[PDB]
Amino acid sequence: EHGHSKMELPDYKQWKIEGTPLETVQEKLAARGLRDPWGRNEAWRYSGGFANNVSFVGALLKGFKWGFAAFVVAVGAEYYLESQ
Amino acid sequence: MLKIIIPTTMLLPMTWMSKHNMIWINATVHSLLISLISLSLLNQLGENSLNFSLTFFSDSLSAPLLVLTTWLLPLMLMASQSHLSKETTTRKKLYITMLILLQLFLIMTFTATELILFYILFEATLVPTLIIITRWGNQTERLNAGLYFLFYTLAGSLPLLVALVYIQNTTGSLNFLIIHYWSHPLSNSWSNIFMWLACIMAFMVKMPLYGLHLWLPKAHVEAPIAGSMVLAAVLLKLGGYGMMRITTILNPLTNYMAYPFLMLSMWGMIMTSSICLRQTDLKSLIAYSSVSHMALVIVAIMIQTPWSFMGATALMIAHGLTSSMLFCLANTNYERVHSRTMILARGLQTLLPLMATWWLVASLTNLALPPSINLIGELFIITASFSWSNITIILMGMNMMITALYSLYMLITTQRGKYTHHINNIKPSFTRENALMALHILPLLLLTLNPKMILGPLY
Amino acid sequence: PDSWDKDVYPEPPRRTPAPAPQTSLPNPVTYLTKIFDLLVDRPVTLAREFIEQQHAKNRYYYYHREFRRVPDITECEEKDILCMFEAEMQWRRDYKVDQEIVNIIQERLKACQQREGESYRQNCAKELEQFTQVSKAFQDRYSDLGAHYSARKCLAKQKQRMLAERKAAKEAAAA
Amino acid sequence: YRHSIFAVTHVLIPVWIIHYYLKYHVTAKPYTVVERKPRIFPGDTILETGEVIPLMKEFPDQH
Amino acid sequence: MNPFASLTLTTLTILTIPIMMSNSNIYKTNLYPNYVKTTVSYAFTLSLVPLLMFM
Amino acid sequence: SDAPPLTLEAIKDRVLYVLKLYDKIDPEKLSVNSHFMKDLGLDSLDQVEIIMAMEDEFGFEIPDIDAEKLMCPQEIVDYIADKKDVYE
Amino acid sequence: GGVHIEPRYRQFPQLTRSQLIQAEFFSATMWFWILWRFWHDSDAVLGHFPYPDPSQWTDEELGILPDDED
Amino acid sequence: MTLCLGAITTLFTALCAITQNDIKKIVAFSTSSQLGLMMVTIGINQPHLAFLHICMHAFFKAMLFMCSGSIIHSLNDEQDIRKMGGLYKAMPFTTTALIIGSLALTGMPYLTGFYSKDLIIEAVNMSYTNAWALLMTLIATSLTAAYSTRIIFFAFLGKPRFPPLVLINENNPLLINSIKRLLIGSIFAGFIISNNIPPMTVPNTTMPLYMKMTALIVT
Amino acid sequence: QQERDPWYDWDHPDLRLNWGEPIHWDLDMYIRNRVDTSPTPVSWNTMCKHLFGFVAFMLFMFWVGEIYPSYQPVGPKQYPYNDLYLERGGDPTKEPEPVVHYEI
Amino acid sequence: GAHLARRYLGDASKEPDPLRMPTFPPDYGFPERKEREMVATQQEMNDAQLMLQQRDYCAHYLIQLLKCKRDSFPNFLACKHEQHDWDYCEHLDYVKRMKEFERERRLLQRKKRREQREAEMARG
Amino acid sequence: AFSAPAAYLTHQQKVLRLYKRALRHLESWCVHRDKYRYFACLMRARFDEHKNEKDMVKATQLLRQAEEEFWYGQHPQPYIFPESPGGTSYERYECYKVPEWCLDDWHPSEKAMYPDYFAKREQWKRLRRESWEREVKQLQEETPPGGPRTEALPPARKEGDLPPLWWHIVTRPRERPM
Amino acid sequence: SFPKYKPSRLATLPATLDPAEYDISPETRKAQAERLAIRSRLKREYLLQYNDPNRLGVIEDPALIRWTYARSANIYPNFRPTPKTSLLGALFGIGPLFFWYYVFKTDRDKKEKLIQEGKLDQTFNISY
Ligand SMILES: CCCCCCCCCCCCCCCCC[C@@H](O)O[C@H](CO[C@H](O)CCCCCCCCCCCCCCC)COP(=O)(O)OCC[N+](C)(C)C
Ligand SMILES: CCCCCCCC/C=C/CCCCCCCC(=O)OC[C@H](COP(=O)(O)OCCN)OC(=O)CCCCCCC/C=C/CCCCCCCC
Ligand SMILES: CCCCCCCCCCCC(=O)SCCNC(=O)CCNC(=O)[C@H](O)C(C)(C)COP(=O)(O)O
Repeated sequence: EHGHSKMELPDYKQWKIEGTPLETVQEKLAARGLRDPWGRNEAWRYSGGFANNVSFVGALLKGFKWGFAAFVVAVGAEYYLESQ
Repeated sequence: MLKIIIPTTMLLPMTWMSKHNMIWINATVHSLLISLISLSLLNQLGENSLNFSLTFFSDSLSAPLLVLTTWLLPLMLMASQSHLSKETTTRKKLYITMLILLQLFLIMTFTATELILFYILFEATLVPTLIIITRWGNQTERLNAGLYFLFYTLAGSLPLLVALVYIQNTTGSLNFLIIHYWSHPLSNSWSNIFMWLACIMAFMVKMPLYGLHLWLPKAHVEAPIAGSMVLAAVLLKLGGYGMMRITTILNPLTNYMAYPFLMLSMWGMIMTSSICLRQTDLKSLIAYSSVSHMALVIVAIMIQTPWSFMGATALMIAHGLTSSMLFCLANTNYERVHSRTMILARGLQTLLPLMATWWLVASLTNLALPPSINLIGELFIITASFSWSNITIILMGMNMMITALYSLYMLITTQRGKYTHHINNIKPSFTRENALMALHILPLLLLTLNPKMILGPLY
Repeated sequence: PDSWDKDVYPEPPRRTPAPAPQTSLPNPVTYLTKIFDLLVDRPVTLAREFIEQQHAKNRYYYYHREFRRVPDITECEEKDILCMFEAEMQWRRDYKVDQEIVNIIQERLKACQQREGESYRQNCAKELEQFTQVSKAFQDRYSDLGAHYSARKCLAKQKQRMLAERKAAKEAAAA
Repeated sequence: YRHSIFAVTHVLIPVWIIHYYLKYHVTAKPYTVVERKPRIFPGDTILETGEVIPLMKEFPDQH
Repeated sequence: MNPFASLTLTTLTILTIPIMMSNSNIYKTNLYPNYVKTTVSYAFTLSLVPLLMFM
Repeated sequence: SDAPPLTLEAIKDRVLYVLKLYDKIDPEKLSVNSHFMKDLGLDSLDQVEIIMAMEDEFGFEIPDIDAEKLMCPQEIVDYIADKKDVYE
Repeated sequence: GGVHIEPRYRQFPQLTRSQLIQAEFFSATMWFWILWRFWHDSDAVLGHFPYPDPSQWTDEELGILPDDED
Repeated sequence: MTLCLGAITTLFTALCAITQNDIKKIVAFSTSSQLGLMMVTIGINQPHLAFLHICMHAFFKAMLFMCSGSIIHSLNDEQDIRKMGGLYKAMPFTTTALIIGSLALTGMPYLTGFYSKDLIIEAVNMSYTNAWALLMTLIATSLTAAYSTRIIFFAFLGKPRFPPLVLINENNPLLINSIKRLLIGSIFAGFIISNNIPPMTVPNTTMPLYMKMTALIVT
Repeated sequence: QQERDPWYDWDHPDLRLNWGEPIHWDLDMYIRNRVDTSPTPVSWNTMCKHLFGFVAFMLFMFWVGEIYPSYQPVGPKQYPYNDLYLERGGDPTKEPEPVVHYEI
Repeated sequence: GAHLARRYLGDASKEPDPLRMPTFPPDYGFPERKEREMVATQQEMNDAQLMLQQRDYCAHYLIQLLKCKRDSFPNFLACKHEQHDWDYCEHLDYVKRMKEFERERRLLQRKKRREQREAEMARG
Repeated sequence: AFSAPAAYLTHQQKVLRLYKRALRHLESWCVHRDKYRYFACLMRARFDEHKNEKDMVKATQLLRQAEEEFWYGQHPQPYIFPESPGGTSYERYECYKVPEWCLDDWHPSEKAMYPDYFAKREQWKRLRRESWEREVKQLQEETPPGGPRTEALPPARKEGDLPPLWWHIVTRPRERPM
Repeated sequence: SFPKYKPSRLATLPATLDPAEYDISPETRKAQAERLAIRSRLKREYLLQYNDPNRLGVIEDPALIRWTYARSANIYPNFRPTPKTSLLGALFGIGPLFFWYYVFKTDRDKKEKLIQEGKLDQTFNISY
């Protein structure tokens, strides 16, 4: 059992520089009179699920909210139990 | 002791009256049976010795050597069975006769209650080895190698006979028991110095000492596989046995006298281990490794402490077995490649996996991996040298490291990497060769369970 | 156990404390050791009993060899080989016995060091002094003989030491 | 079923040999197995003798 | 008798059994790694007992 | 690994994909056998940039000697198939 | 022993809900453990015993005479 | 000599680590720096605490290599961090495991690393030692934090940089179970072991407030 | 042999040699498993001096730190029974000098 | 730490060397000079066989801590009070050591002031 | 690797190789894609400035001077593809590459399995025996007198002919045999 | 300008930084052509001996034979006693021996003196 599903490639017109830092690269390059011939080749790195990034502090705080909620529930239960 | 000697003598008429295609089968079976018979001698006492008669005695220094000498013959026959295939029956019978005579001479040499009998047999072992080297040898330099091997030995040993007859004229007996009980100090005199030199140099040349080690690479490279086996396994240990036997008379002169030899061996082990790193030949590399090990044995004997003697005995046995195995492996490679150079045939682990496993085990046991008896002797000698002087360890340390290096180097050049594209005549390893390696290696790992059986009389 | 003598290898009474459960929680150690007993110790014990009754059905004994005392090297003529042989054998046997004595003392020392644990430096001074004394004695007799040691060499060493001691005593008295 | 036989032929059988070999051969010889002489604390009692270690010097207890 | 020694030697001993069986038929099948993994896990859970006794 | 057994169709599809995202070439004019020097008017530097894109796309880098004499997508596909031992 | 997941070729790979929920649960449990230990045992980081000031101790307790007795 | 050797080793290895591109090389240099810290602990006559460090480091560094090997296998045997970009969402379980491992290595309060490494820092600071060795240990802690965040940033945060054919997969019970066992270990082992073992050394129960927080502020 | 071209089709790809070509006298010292002469981005002298400088600096500063250690504003640790005399070495039949520790 | 800067950069004789402390007689400050107290004796504290470096004046709290650690085993968090007590006893020992250091420092200061005053009066 | 080498490298080959090395090392320096694209285009533009230069001495002055600059900023730890001569998996699978002639040494009990494979192998052996005998003559007649000048082999020119010296190029083990 | 790279023995000059390559001449081109011609002739001979079906043996390499023979058997017949050879041989074969003899002799003399005066503390030394 291997991956034989006949995968088909997407359409090459989908990849556009717009909305990516390569657009800024194009602006900076045309400010000097130059143009990148491979701009659309690397657009897929900014198109799909890779478009939304996370910060370092957000990366460290992966499960802070759920843990905090569990913590407050547990401390409330302990405070209501020991006070008896 | 005749229960071992007479069957060895009967091996000759049995071989010469054998059917033309049954010599190897008959010889191997009866050699193994004689080896089994030799096992009885191992049960030694903490008392004096096993004095069978006026002519022969046994000792726990002599018993392991006798057992190894008996065990070596079936292995030599199995190794020689291959390259003697296109040979006439008469010459194969002559080869087997020479091997049997060598075993008989060694057996009588190791018991030898008297020193002149010991010398006679010690030099009688020389003729069969010379004939084997110079007759069934491949290259044209076998004649020069035989000349070197003969003349180094005789130049070393001719003063020994004069020293022995002089010692008997003065003392009155050459018997080992009488000599040990009646030993008297030797005054520090010029005549006594030369007597010490004459008594020691004959056994020093056969170890061999670093200064006098030239004959050995020639003899090992040019001899057939059986010749290389018998030279590396037993013939080198004759010098150590002779030194351990003759050193008793030498004291207290040995302390002053020992320094030139101690320095030569401690530097020559480093020199030869370093030579092993840059070698283009398997046989020469194994020969130089043997030289390094026997230099360490020389150091152990010269220090002359109980731990030194036990370490020397254990190291001699372990080196004999390991070097015989290494030469057998190199010969198995040579019989396929016909070049006998490491860099030509490469990546043999991919083609011959079990033979690569045998190579790994042999290189590990040459590397002195614990708890093998190789490292037992290594460590006993190192501790004795440290007690002798706390600086020796540094040299010893270097030696160990260098040893490991070239061992794994020999394991990496020939077994690992990419196989040479052109060689296509590498056939699967035969059952005979695998049995040879197994019979070489199993006794070592059995002996490491009972080290006291090879630790000598000072245990 | 009766297999070995208690006086040769002394042991303290081995006082052990009592279990004092301060809580009602069932500890796992007791239940674990009980199930270990039930699953391991009983079958081993019954196998041992079967082997012991099998051994008792056949019984034989072996006797420790005893040796007479023979004149030593000091009661031997300068060239009389028979008495020198007997004395050398006796001296070698005595050397083996002394080696075993030192082994026994070292075993005592190691056992003390392990048994008293953290206070081994104080509670094993007796064994340390015992080993120091026996080591001093053993070293004097055989330390420098080396390989090819013999009774004559040991006697010569003892004579050299005792002339040194006699000279030292005479000089101290005549100081 | 797979874990039933394995826990017998790989755990139960090996411990039978070792426990038999330890309890009956190794401990037959002296000083082969040496324990720690476990700690004795004040207030404890010893099963073999039955005596009790006296308590301590009643230090002033505060905070 | 004082299962500390028996258990602490049994762990190391049972750690060696797959090396013994390396010449058996199981070594030529695809179940050998799982065999070794199960042996290691059982050795760990068996060595947990002397740790509890020490604690 | 768990790597699907890529075929000639997949190789050629990915080659033409990379070439069509090359904006210096209008996609509707290129073809499988279309030359690089003459049929598309591309510089040699443009060809070596194409080699860059191929190496970054297939995860392996082509030696310079072989790379500098590759002028068609078809022969590039053939070379890469020979390197990867592609059956169909 | 897994499920069949095909390659994607330049889009975000398929994500199983099981791995996401397991990772989120483990991160949340780790953070909850940190916060629980912080509430229950806070002195392990902040300390429980104050550090004394050597200059605040008066000369009487330290054994000091006014520079003339000794 | 042991203290100085440990200090120089941990400094040099962390300094080499903070600038490597191979993830395996970075983590191996982290291991070497931890060994240097262990010999620093030995040199100040605290062997039991060094043993505790060995036991905790085993857990979290082994799990760190599990995460690294998972990444390498998922990126078709790619080890350079220059060819790995966004993996925080593309592969979440390895992400959280590597985050927890990096936090434990750095020494987060109440984490497995904290029980050992915090006591290491306190004992080195509260001892009659070399000033240079203490300074080098503190700089080594700084560089440990440095290469930890370097690994996280260059493997987990940026835009993807791997070849277009995406073969990223984790849905395999073996990898997940093996990683999560060491995750539970690297979360709770320090706490349970420290509170279960008997006490074996005199504590630094009193300490200046700024000198108690030196490890955290350096990290 | 390491800096030989790794893309040429040698007859011995691992050793990077051709069949009939002459062999260097020190080939076995240059076998890609041993010393190599491939140029580095930094010059040999710079690495030596830089490496030597770093090692020397470390040795000197460790010596200085030995000369100038670090400690705490505290006195030596005090032990109850004659500085633990009986259980550090023993010798009870000597009755050493008693020590009384200062109460403050 | 601040004493290191004061010593290695300032006056060497101004502050003590921790190796040779104390350098003055104990009762030099006041003649009361109470002696320190023991709760644990030789025999029981040997029976506990704690460790040689743990054999300090805080031994009793440590012995009770081990008593709790042995008795309430599965509840490894049962006795926390004795852990606090032993921490407090070590805290008191360290505070007393700090006070001893400060005391010897101020005796050194006053002594140095004394010979400098004596030098001033002698030169006058 | 497949093509035969040339007696030398021309100026344009050298400039192309320098461009390749510099662009790879700049990609190694510029981890992120946008930064790499911007700097690579800046480098390409700088490179194209001297494109129409005709002076050969000036041409020699160009690139060689650049090579010194490249050597100064060559990123001592560049990115290398895993299977490249510097990669971390350069020769991982060379230990699995077993020669074909080894199959000639198999025991008949082993050859009982896989009979169709060995039949096809026998057909291959027959084809090789005929084709080599043809190829010897073909190469003898086509080779220039005095020995070959370039190690490139000619193709087959007849109908039944096969490429000369083809057996050990066609029968490579595999890239990943196991 | 940029800092210059200085070659050494163990770090040779880079291929692209050799001043010799940029100095191109027809003689140099002819030399490279004949070098590649020799290389291609050797390659052709090896492949002719390699591809043949009939051959079932190791191909003998005269270069390897020459290398081994020169390394092993051609040394002494080409030896000439020279001041360089004499001094290097004497040093490397005598100096270490006397150095180690001096070191060990001094160590053993010190130990023997210490044991004569007896201030050596050889307690528990029973194995030698
Ligand atoms: C070539 C590879 C190695 C081969 C084997 C080499 C090992 C054999 C070398 C022999 C070792 C030394 C031989 C004699 C040593 C005696 C001790 C001497 O060296 O020390 C001084 C001796 O002084 C001088 O050495 C005098 C001798 C000088 C003449 C010897 C030649 C020196 C170099 C020759 C080396 C050539 C050896 C090989 C010959 C073929 C002590 O002064 P002294 O107290 O008065 O004599 C004490 C001895 N008494 C008591 C018997 C009188
Ligand atoms: C390389 C080996 C080491 C060589 C070291 C020295 C080499 C230089 C010597 C060359 C040969 C010299 C021949 C003459 C030596 C004379 C020695 C001698 O006569 O002593 C005999 C001595 C006492 O003589 P008496 O007159 O009977 O006593 C009465 C008064 N006390 O008696 C004996 O011990 C006899 C023993 C024979 C001495 C051996 C002579 C040969 C040299 C010793 C061997 C060393 C060389 C070995 C060669 C090594 C080649 C492998
Ligand atoms: C990060 C590391 C730093 C590296 C530093 C690199 C330095 C870069 C600057 C070098 C400056 C130059 O251009 S080097 C100047 C070398 N001389 C010439 O370029 C003259 C003629 N040019 C050619 O012939 C070419 O091939 C060409 C026409 C371009 C295409 O050819 P195709 O039509 O056959 O593709």
